[PDB]
Amino acid sequence: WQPPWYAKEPVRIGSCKKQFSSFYFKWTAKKCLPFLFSGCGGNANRFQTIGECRKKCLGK
Repeated sequence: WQPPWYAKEPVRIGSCKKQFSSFYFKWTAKKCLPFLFSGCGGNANRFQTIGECRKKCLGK
């Protein structure tokens, strides 16, 4: 299995100043991992639940 392109982008908290419990694929660990998204300025490697991160980045 190879993950799609967005699951390999670097985690980016972004430019705003709130918090939003999120998950990203740490593609060199092949795990979904929690992180706090700021609310804006992120990238495509972000998911609200861990399942969605597993569905898309692991093919689950």
